[PDB]
Amino acid sequence: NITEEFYQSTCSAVSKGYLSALRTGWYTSVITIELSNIAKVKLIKQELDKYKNAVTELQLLMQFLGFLLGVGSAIASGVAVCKVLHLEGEVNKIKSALLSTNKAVVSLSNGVSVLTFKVLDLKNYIDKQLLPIISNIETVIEFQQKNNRLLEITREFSVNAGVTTPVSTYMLTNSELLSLINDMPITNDQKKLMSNNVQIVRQQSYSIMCIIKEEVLAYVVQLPLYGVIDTPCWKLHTSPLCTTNSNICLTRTDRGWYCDNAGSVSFFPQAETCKVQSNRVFCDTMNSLTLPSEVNLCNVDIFNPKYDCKIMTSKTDVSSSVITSLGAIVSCYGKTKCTASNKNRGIIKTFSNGCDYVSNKGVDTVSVGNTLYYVNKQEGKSLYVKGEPIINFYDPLVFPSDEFDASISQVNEKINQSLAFIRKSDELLSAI
Amino acid sequence: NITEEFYQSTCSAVSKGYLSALRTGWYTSVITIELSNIAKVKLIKQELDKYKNAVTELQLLMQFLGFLLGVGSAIASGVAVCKVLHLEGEVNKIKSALLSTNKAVVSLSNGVSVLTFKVLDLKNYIDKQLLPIISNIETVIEFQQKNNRLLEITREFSVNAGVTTPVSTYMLTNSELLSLINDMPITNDQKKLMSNNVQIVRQQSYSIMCIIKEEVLAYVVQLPLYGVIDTPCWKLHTSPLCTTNSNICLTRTDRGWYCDNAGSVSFFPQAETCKVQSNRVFCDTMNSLTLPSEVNLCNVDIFNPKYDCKIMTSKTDVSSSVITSLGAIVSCYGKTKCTASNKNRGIIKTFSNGCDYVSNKGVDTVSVGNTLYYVNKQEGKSLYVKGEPIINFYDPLVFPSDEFDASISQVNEKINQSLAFIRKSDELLSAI
Amino acid sequence: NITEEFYQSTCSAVSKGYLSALRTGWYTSVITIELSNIAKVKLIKQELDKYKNAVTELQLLMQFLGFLLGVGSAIASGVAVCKVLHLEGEVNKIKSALLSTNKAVVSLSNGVSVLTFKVLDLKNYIDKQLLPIISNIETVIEFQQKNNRLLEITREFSVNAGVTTPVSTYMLTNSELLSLINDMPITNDQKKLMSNNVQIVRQQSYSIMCIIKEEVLAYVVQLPLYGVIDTPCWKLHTSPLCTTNSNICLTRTDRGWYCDNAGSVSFFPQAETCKVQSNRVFCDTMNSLTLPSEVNLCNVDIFNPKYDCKIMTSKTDVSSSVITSLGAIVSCYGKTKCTASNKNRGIIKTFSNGCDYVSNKGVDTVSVGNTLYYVNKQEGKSLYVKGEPIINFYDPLVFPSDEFDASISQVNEKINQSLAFIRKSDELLSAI
Ligand SMILES: CS(=O)(=O)N1CC2(C1)C(=O)N(Cc1nc3cc(Cl)ccc3n1CCCC(F)(F)F)c1ccccc12
Repeated sequence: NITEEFYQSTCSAVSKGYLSALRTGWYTSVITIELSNIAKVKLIKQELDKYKNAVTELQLLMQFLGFLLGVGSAIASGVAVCKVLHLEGEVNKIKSALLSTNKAVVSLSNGVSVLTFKVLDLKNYIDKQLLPIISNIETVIEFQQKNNRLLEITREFSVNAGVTTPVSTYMLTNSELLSLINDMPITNDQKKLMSNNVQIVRQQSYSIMCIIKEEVLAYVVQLPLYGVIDTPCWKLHTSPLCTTNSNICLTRTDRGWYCDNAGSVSFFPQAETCKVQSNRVFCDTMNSLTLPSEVNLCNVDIFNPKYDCKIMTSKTDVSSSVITSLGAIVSCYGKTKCTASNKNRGIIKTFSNGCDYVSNKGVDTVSVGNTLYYVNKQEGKSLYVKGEPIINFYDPLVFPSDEFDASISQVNEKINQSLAFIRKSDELLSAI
Repeated sequence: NITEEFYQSTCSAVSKGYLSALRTGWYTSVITIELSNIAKVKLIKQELDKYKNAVTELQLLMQFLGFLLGVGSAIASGVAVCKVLHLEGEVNKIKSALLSTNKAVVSLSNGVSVLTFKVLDLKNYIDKQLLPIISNIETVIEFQQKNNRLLEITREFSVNAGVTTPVSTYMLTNSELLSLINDMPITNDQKKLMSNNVQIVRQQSYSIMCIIKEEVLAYVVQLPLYGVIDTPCWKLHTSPLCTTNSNICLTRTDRGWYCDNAGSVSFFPQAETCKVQSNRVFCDTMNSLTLPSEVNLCNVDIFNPKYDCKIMTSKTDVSSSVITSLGAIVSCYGKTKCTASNKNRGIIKTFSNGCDYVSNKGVDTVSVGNTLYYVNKQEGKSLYVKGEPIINFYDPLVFPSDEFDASISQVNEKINQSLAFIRKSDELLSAI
Repeated sequence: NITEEFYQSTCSAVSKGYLSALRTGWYTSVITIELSNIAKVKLIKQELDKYKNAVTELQLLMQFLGFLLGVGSAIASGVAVCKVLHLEGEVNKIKSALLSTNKAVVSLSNGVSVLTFKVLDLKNYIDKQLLPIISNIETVIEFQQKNNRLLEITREFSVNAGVTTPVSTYMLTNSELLSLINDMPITNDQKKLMSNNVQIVRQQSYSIMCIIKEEVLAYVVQLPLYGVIDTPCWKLHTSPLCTTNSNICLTRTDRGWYCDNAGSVSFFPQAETCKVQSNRVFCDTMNSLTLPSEVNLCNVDIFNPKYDCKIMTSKTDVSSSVITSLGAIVSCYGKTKCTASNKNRGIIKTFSNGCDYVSNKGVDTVSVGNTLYYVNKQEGKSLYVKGEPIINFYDPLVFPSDEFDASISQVNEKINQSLAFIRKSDELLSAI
């Protein structure tokens, strides 16, 4: 059940009812391809040239508040595992564990247990079916089918400098991926979540070309660990709130995704980086701040004493809309034409200057100036929370503008400083 | 005829002579693939496994001033149509309309008329040519050709979580796209514009994986509607204007594309998002503000009383160049070596400190510091508009710096406030 | 030998020991494909339809401190060469030079010498092997192999509007690319660098669809020229430094890559755009400022008199980490849990409020709040440079905040201005 509340007082809206699936860690697996080290004859010859060129190719290869975020190194974990694979005997240990089976767990020298997977055995095909020789066109066609995956994996690594994301189905098919997922050291809830959202897993994964040695091509596939699942998440949408006379504006800068997480709240300022499937919200904690849960008080009382709500101030009263989960915030200023239109695309509401809102219940589109917006048609209940625009409480003569990284308290203190000087001068001039 | 004017007074240039093609709306079409629900034998078997895996795969899938812009939901319209397709009988209505023909218009339950297109009939091939059985290698090769498009469409949807852009030729071939365009509910000028710029259409379109049901795979292709065409557009290029003594700077922040539109001007602050083909400018109104046409006065008189021109101020006098449509603005400060070189790449001009400009008439490259820039070699006429740099009119002792979201009037008022305090203190101290 | 120093006084770290490979220019080559202008029969027929559709398809196609950077036109050089190819006889001059050989140097009319390369001769295959006619399935399979490259090149150009980057192996194979590199007008050190980093070359190159005329399809491949190689580079990492009481913060804004270059320093503020292979740093001077070499003094003495070090100020004391080349800077404020954990992922250090640092020697991960970071496991020597946090030297009562584009001197002058007013008022009030 998605619900939404629009706060007329602060030109913002919160969409609730979502459930988290946060990427909190990384699981590293090792994917191997076993290789053979070596008219119809002419066709099979150039197909073998493609095989040989691909192998040497990989060998040559082997040789508003976003600014507050930290800086990670997203493939540090997989690169660390890849460095381990270059150590003496480490590849032979994997090649021995996969002689009899195609999937096995190996303990690496650095104290990390990895799943290994042999997804293609070109050694078996070339040595036992091709090295004897053609007579049959079926054999050249068959070789083209077995070789094609290696050729495409090589093409992908070649234009991506050895590191791909999302992980393609050439890197890992869906059968292989679902198989990997079922044996990961993770909870049953995690396996079910990953299996039902395999395309999101692919988008959050990396494939890291690693080593080609002892007739084994190995790459690391770095898959997300979802260590936070099924906690409540909510999306905060914000738009500029201006006077409508010489006008002053403020905007809540804390727009983004929020998810309850381990007694705090994970805040993702770039909402567009999260992926939303139905009511499940996939975000990456690398893109988050960890905030006190009192940050949510900014939605019910922006002047609350427990948390200093973030805002920016300006005098740039331009018109726009923010399309929410269940409706549309409209910031309409100056001479702009701002309307909402219904299922027959007849205008049913004309917005006055100010910040206002409509739900997707009877509205299909909103137009602000020359920009038409389609609203999301997701089912849910929207509530309009009436309130006097807080911009009305500010004296424009002492209003601090061009504040980007500001807050309620910061702005109040500047106002207090400005008023103190005026009161001091009026009394110092009257005494003189 | 492209022309350009450089304004020495404000370190900016306007390139004119372009014609608009603005994406203002969305047209939703439904693309269907009819499916069969079920040595040479071994080759045909695994090709059928690919077909079957692809089908279940899709079923698993089905289960400076940019900060002033609003926030849209770009696939709201297509997703809305896709939700309609999941309603009872809605797929059977499309499957019946396409039994006899491959393209037909269907009226959807939500009151929207859509073009539907059957681009591949795998049902017909598998049921009537493959289900009887091999003898012929031509039949296994033929099946590989018919199956390949489904396999590639599936691969594309798999790494893009069911939503692709640009729309590939696997999603829609050029014949199919040109066919679709010719029957859209659009003017003949729109059809001609789309047909002659099919690669831009592809880049502005979305493919949305929708439903697989009743032996029909359906995706929505969301194509741009160009509701503004052939109006004048112009590109504004801006660069920092600093004193050249302790130095102060300002930069016009309103750089971007401007197009006349419906009595106002659509302003696109991120010029790099628009696509330019010859003199035709493809921008998306989702990425625009709607401004009074008096915004253009900032190019002829930045102090004009009708529109408050936007600027940022600073003390960071670093050197750079802005390559324009027909030349190069050069902001050369401090000790930087700044030059322009001719067709033989001999230096023909050395820039002095300040903001200056050369046209592409005799210049192939400009170098600022260690950065070499190639200038665009588009034919056109450039005009150098002489004028005293406006930064010379500001007293640095009362110049407000670190103003990002500022304007001519805002800066003037801060200057006035600063001067008022100085005049008051000088008179209050003299009386004491 | 990579080394790193952490400056406790300024919450920053410098990673040293890297060597430059800067893209400073562009080399333009012309790549041509010679074309034929014209059950097994049914298979060969539709393969010829693909060939014909691809040809007409291309003919239709032919018809913190980043804000301080300038604006280039990255394909101006290649587009300039392409315009030359449309001039009368210019294509015939290339077609004659490639009749006997597949690679030749041609002097263009604009005074530029280009390497030309015939990578595929479909004219020879269609006219001499296909036009006589099928009997043999080998001939239809052979045609599918020769045609496939043209079909894929066309697909790539179609979804990229005629301009691709990185340059794929369909555009230029690795043999072709390595061949091109060996004959470029460049030093032997450049050839070796390009040949050993072909995947980086591909990522910095453009393919520009140019002309299809006189049975010749031609595209320009624009390859990087690395005119600065083997000079020292260093990476500056910075994180917010706040008091830990009402708190004030500053952050060094000059984070990014720095490379010695021609007596100055090339500064790349968006470090993520550079590519790092082992200790070689590939950056693009289009993404750089050219700075005095005294900018490096900010790392040893941020108050130095020779260069005015850049900082931003604020009151937003939120916690985060910056993962460096050899360790991790941790900015831990408020109630945040901040820890570092060892090879067995046991916590071995808990950070106090403030800015601190660990090396990758005994640490595998750092956690700040709900965000776990893996550190890079690159071998190297880290040095912790102790020093009193410079934020401790500022009186918070006169500290200017919300300064984004600021510097040490700018902040000092604002402080001086604020203190002057307070001292003047205290003396003017005491006299009254
Ligand atoms: C052209 S741009 O798109 O490159 N852009 C960078 C740009 C313009 C911007 O937005 N500001 C507004 C701003 N003032 C700030 C004050 C603090 Cl204390 C903190 C953050 C702040 N910001 C947001 C910047 C954050 C980042 F750029 F990193 F995203 C800003 C101010 C002065 C100079 C240039 C700019």
